[PDB]
Order: sequence, then structure tokens, then C-alpha cells
Amino acid sequence: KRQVASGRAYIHASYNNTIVTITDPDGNPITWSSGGVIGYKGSRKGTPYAAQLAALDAAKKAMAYGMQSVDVIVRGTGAGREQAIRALQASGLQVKSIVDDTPVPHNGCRPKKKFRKAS
Amino acid sequence: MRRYEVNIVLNPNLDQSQLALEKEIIQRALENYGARVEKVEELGLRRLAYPIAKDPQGYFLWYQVEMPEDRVNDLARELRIRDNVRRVMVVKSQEPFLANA
Amino acid sequence: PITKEEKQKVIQEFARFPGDTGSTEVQVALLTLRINRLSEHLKVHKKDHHSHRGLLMMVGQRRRLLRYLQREDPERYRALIEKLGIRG
Amino acid sequence: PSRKAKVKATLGEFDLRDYRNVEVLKRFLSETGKILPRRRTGLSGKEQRILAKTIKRARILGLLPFTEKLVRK
RNA sequence: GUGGGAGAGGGUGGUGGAAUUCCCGGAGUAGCGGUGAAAUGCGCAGAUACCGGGAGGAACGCCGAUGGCGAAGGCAGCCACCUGGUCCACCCGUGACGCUGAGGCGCGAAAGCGUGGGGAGCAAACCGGAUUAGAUACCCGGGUAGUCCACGCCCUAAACGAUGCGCGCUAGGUCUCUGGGUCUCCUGGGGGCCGAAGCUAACGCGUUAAGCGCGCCGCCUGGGGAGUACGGCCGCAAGGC
Ligand SMILES: [Mg+2]
Ligand SMILES: [Mg+2]
Ligand SMILES: [Mg+2]
Ligand SMILES: [Mg+2]
Ligand SMILES: [Mg+2]
Ligand SMILES: [Mg+2]
Ligand SMILES: [Mg+2]
Ligand SMILES: [Mg+2]
Ligand SMILES: [Mg+2]
Ligand SMILES: [Mg+2]
Ligand SMILES: [Mg+2]
Ligand SMILES: [Mg+2]
Ligand SMILES: [Mg+2]
Ligand SMILES: [Mg+2]
Repeated sequence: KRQVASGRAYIHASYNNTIVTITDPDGNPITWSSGGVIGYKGSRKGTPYAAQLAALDAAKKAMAYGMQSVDVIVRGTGAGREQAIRALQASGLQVKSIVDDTPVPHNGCRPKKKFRKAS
Repeated sequence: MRRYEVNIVLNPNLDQSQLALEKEIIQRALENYGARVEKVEELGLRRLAYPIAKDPQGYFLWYQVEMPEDRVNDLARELRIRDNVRRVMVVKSQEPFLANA
Repeated sequence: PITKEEKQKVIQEFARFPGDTGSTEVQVALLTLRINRLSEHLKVHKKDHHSHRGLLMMVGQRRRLLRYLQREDPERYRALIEKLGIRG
Repeated sequence: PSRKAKVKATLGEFDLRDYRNVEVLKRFLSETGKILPRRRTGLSGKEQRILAKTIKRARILGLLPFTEKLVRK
């Protein structure tokens, strides 16, 4: 309820899950889906299919707000980042663009062991 | 004393009044620290690659004084105190190194 | 740093004659300059060891030239010292 | 990869120490605010090394980016 | 000496942006997280994902490597100041002023210790979840000392090229970093690789010697007992020699 028309879609991929957020041009979230949301719990939560479903859910739910066009923005390398970007294109929602905004420090905090071993 | 190219980037939303005031202080300073201004250039407003102090632009002042090393840091130290002054890069001079020539 | 000029006034004040640069005095002179500078610096930057070794060497080379001096002309030597500030 | 055109050939004589020449420096930056390699900048060890120091100053002054966002994916 | 060159060489001050955590606001809702699966755990006192503002600590992406600097340990955001070594050219000055070096003195990764400060992330111990025949572990969630700064101490190491320092002599090819030149390549300093002769148990080394020689230092003399005991010296201690 607000008629946002043109928005912004955030795809936060990761090896464990893919959560999708749809916000307004200012960036304030309108709706959001995810592995959990869609029904998958635990492991399959992050498969690419879950991604698909989650992606679609975000659209549909955001469709009511009158959403029609949107700029996709990606983050994470997780398995499932792509499907999301796909579904989000075949949801009617006109995908204005796609971007990689995965953050990366210029070497900052000692990563968790599982992420070090880099030397 | 040595040749130091001075750089300054101050608030882009300054009225001529407020502006001249700051430049006045840049001299007040530069002079106060044995700085003979061999030259200057004022490119003014420039679109910054990234916002500085929330502002999407900045007014640039480029000089080139000659002053006592024992100062410079103090110079810039002082030169920074100002609020409208957002950045000061006192790099030292160096004859150009052409390339692809 | 030590200015080219600064440095020259040293060679003058020590050279055995016009055009003399590498005489065993001028050198002992030049070194005393670098030493008093470094010594100074390190008085303030106590943790700057890498520099200190440079000094430990400088003081070394000097002590070595002066040695040679006191063996080939105990005068120029006994003369250089009093002229500088080495000894007590 | 790398086989594009050498970011140096397609350019004239220029002061590699000019840290305000955004209009030229920018060319040495990647699709992102990342400094290009020599296989792309076509420069030499010494050149590439002086560039780096330059592009880094440009970044502090605010004329050049530290990073940009990738488009299309 | 004079003129030139490169560099993450050291010390002090200042400073930049990315990311993480936390706090503040906004928008938003049921999950997030994590794994081989899970669970502990976090979330309706509204977490996760998203935007804005702030605080703070520690580290510096790309450049960047077959790279560089240092005597070693080791050293990379950027700026200034302070300061060490080193290379080439000129052949200008001194005139064997040299080499090595028992003791001595200094430096010396990490951990660790003392006092004060700081503490974002990480993380011995520890508190939990899981795996297991058990699991005082590997995997997961937490977490204190510590990791950071200052001053003082400790003095170890696969502190490695497992190769002490200096000098002279003995085919070349090729790649590279930095200087000079008549700048198709020559000549010097450094880093690699393939190789003459030669050496070597072999592997390999081979103008960056492990070759041919000279000087000086250090060190070895079967394994276990043992880097232990005693003594001595050093240390606040741990403990070192
Ligand atoms: Mg001569
Ligand atoms: Mg003579
Ligand atoms: Mg130590
Ligand atoms: Mg420590
Ligand atoms: Mg302590
Ligand atoms: Mg943790
Ligand atoms: Mg743990
Ligand atoms: Mg060589
Ligand atoms: Mg060579
Ligand atoms: Mg043979
Ligand atoms: Mg070989
Ligand atoms: Mg025995
Ligand atoms: Mg022991
Ligand atoms: Mg005792």
C-alpha cells in the first residue's frame, strides 16, 4: 500500500542462504523474502532453487506495492546469487540493471580461522 | 627552505564573502610560516570521485610556496584548524617524470 | 641534513692544502660532522636502532683513521684532536 | 585476458607525477577504482611504480576513487 | 671528494578510504545463523536483509611480481620532518690507513613477564553445541589472558640458503631490478634459471660455487641417557647460556 512503482532489489547471496530485499529509491525496504521465508530450513535454505523461490516471493509481495521496475544489486558469492538475478528478471518486474556491490576491506579485521589460512 | 606544492579543498557552498575570508586565513597562515608563494592556481569546484564531508563536490586551491622544513607540519597543522577547510595535502615539489614521450 | 655549503666550510677549515679533500684530517673532520649530527638525532629517537648502527660504524671508521694518524705523524694527530673535540 | 590495447599506447606524453590530471590518471584505473596492472597499463617497473604513488595521492585529494561498483552480472 | 640513481631501510608527527563491531534514526517482518547433517546461539524488548548518522579499535585492497630495502630479526595506504646503508660516473684527494675477530657492547620473529593505557576483530584457557566406542580434538556458538600503544624485561626459533666473513682466479646462454654509455647494445651493482671445466656419496652446486686458492673466526668426533644432573653466570618469573 503506497505505489512505489520503480524500486531497488538487494540480493544478499551466501553459501548458507539467499535473502532478497526490495526497497524504495531511497533504500528503505518495502518487502523481503529468503531461504527461511519460502519454507526451506537449514541446508536447502541456501540452494539455488530456494534462491529462485525467495527471489520470486520478494517480487510478488512487492508487486502489490505496485512495483514494476527495479535495479538489482548483488552481494556475496554464495551459491544461488545467479538464480535470484534470473528469477528477478522473469517476474515481470523490469530489471533496470544489475550490480556487484559485495563489500571487501582493504585488509581490515583478522578473519575467522575458517576464513584465514590465507597467510 | 624547500619547494612544497600545497593543496586545499574547501566547502563548495561558499558565498564570495565567506570564501575570501578563508583564503585570507590561508595567507595569514602561509605568511606566518615563512612561506613565499612562488605561484598558484585555483581550479575551484570539482566533482569528487567520492563524497567528502557529505558534500558531492569541493573547491580546490593549489599553491607552491618555498618554506622552512621545520615548519610545514606546523603550517599544515594550523592550515587545517579551519572548518571550511576540508583537506590539505602539502606534498613536496618534484620535477616531472614524463612518459610515452 | 648537512648542506653542501655546510660541508664545504669543513673541508676548507681542514684541508692540508688547496684541492685537498681526502687527507686523513679532512676525513676525520667530515666524520665528526656526521657523528655529531647522528649522535644528536639518536638523542631524541632512542628507539631508532638501524640508524645507531650507522653511527657505531662511523665512530668506528674515525677511531681507525685517527689510529693511523697517531702512527705516521703524532703531531697532525695530537693537532687534529685538540682542534676538534675528541678526547677529554 | 589483458590483450586489449595497452592503456599507455593510446595516449600521449604525460607527467607521470601529475596527481591532479584526473583526465589521464582515470585511464589507468580499472572498471573499478582498482589500479591497473602493467599487462594493461603497458608501463614499466619504474613507471608503474610512480603511477601508483600518483593514483594514490589523487585518491586522498578526492579526484580519484578508491573503488567503483561493477555493472551487469 | 664531486655529480648523479633506486628502495616496504629506521624513528616521530599527521592523515585517507574500505570492511568489522557497537550505539542512534528510518524503513521492514519472521527469521537469521551455522553444518556432512544438526544443534548450542541470536531474534516480536522487532533480529536478519536495506538506507542515513555517529563512536571506536586494529589492518592497509588494487598497484604487487619471477620485484625491492636491510647485517640479521624484519620492512609495504598516503604526507612531512628526522636518520642509516648502498650503487654508478668523474678519475679529483689521502697513501696500505687493510682482512678477520676470543672476550666486550649493541640489535634480535612469536610467545611470555612488569607498570600504565587501550580493547573493534581474532582467540590459548575456559563455558556450551555436535561428532564418537570414548572425543579432555578436529566442525559449530560463545569467550578471558593475549593480540594494540608506551616504558622496562625476556634473548628463543626449521633465528634457513639448514651454506661464517673477506679477497683473487676459472666457458657461456637466458630472464629480470637499478646506474652509466657511442642506448641495434656495451659496461657496472643486485635478484633468478640452464649450463663449461671442476666438485660431490648421491641429490646437486657451478662468476650469487658446494670450483681452484690464501687469511681469520665458530663448530663436529657413533646412538640412547640429555640439552637432563650438578656448578656457575643472567632473569621479577617463565626460564636462558
Ligand atoms: Mg688521482
Ligand atoms: Mg702523493
Ligand atoms: Mg624479542
Ligand atoms: Mg610480543
Ligand atoms: Mg603486558
Ligand atoms: Mg569469535
Ligand atoms: Mg571456537
Ligand atoms: Mg648478475
Ligand atoms: Mg645483470
Ligand atoms: Mg661435466
Ligand atoms: Mg645450477
Ligand atoms: Mg654418548
Ligand atoms: Mg631449552
Ligand atoms: Mg638470581
